[PDB]
This record gives sequence, C-alpha cells and structure tokens, in this order.
Amino acid sequence: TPAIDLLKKQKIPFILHTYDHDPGDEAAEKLGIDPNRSFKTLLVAENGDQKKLACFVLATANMLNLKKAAKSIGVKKVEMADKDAAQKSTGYLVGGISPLGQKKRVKTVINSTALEFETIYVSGGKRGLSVEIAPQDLAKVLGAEFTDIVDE
Repeated sequence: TPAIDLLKKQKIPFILHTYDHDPGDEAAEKLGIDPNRSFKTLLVAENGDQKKLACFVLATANMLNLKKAAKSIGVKKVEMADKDAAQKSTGYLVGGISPLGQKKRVKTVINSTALEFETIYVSGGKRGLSVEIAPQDLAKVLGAEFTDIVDE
C-alpha cells in the first residue's frame, strides 16, 4: 500500500500486522491491542471547505472534538470531511484510511495521549493491515503535531 511504500522509502521503523477482515475497532479486536493504543484517522474540512482537508489521528474509542481540532490547526471552524472528499484526497476507503501515503498530503495532528505509548497502531491503508509505529516516528514522517483533540 502507499502507506507501507512510504515507510519503506523513508527507512522508518515499523511492524506490519495482518488480520483477516471478516468482509470501529476490528483491528484492536482481531489483533488483541489495548484500545487506547489503536488509532483511527479522520479527515476534516477547514471552515467546511471540502477542498481544504486536514488529518487527525486519535484512539478509535475517542471522539474528535471539532473545536479543539480547529484550534490545533489554527482555523476558525472545521466540519467532518464528506466521504467522497475524504476518499478522493486520500485514495483510501473508510475502514482503511492510513495517516500515511495519502494521495494528497495534508497537515496532520495526532492526539497527545499517543505519547504515553512506546508504539501505536494505525491503519496500513486497507482493512486487515495495521502499522505499529513509534508515535514520534509517525509525527516525523508527516510533520505532525501532538495536541489534545479529543473529548472526555
């Protein structure tokens, strides 16, 4: 996948985990991961402008706080990206959106709590593939910031 191609091209350490998707957090369940280590990747539209997306990476059981997310990227408001807008921009389907190797690279923000883990797990770009990666190494590839972007 473009995500794994990218990590191999940049020589970034990672472990590839594979599970049979039976065709929310399937990866945490099938790989037996603590939930708070399993992260999902969401895209938002800056001021609701579906051509100006940004990427947010947060534990799958957390909820994205939109006001926090808009502050983290210095915009007045964000709305969730429409499905087609997220798919055309990233080249992935929901269920398989990786923060890595998106067709269009956009600014990325990882929730702060990622830093409490030696490694985290993010989508590898298709259902059934999970990339285990140190959070600071993820942030280094993507130029990402760590910021509180979640509720509770």
